[PDB]
Amino acid sequence: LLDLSATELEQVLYFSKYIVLDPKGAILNGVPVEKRQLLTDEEYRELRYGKQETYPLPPGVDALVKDGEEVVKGQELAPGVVSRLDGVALYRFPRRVRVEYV
Amino acid sequence: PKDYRVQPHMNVVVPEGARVEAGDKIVAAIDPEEEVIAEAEGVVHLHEPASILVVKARVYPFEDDVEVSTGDRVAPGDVLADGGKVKSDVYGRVEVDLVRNVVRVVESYDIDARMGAEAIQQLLKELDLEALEKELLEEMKHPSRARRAKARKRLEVVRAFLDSGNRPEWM
Repeated sequence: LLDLSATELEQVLYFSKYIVLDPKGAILNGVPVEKRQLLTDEEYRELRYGKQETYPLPPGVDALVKDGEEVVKGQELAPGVVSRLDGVALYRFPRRVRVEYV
Repeated sequence: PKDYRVQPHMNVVVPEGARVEAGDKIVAAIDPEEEVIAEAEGVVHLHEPASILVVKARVYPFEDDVEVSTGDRVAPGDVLADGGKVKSDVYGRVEVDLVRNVVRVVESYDIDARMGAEAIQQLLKELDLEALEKELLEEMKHPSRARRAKARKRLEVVRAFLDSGNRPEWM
């Protein structure tokens, strides 16, 4: 009746804390909002913060990205850090300022 | 290009790829005195941040006019800044950043979301026995053997609930 996978998708959200995607939604994760599809809670929580992670850097390890700059899921943000999500990149604090000064 | 080692206990109010000439302080330390001045002319860069963090926002710069405040779900097209030349492409919280002169918006929405059996129950109540009957009444015939077997066993169920007097919500 409720067009879900006869077994898997049922048990998945029937007992567990797995969020069903009933009414609303438009924002995606690579594909248009799911009308009746019930992404697991993993996929749920990774929708709000689904790009909001601080990646600390050791001292003396510059970067591979200059401040505000689009990153890929797995794109090496730094020479020692591999990001785990897409979106844009950002900086934190400045320890070096190398640039042309006549 | 003189690097100038800025110690972390010194603030820096300079955006990446900014414009500075021999009179504009760059690393404006929290502490006054000795703080670096503009060394000659040219652009400005930033190296070795303590944290490179990504965000699910999108970048929308502006030169003037800030009409969209902070914390509101702006629909893909709703004018953010610059009078009418800057619009959003996704909903979610707008964090205006007057410091970098750019208004961004994190990708979020008021998606209705539930768990357990209370999750299913509402989706059962919401199920219109009627529309589905027609939809499957066509999905049974017009499609081939692929969807036929689907609508086959499917339609019978709702058909049963109809001629019974019991809404599926009682399940």
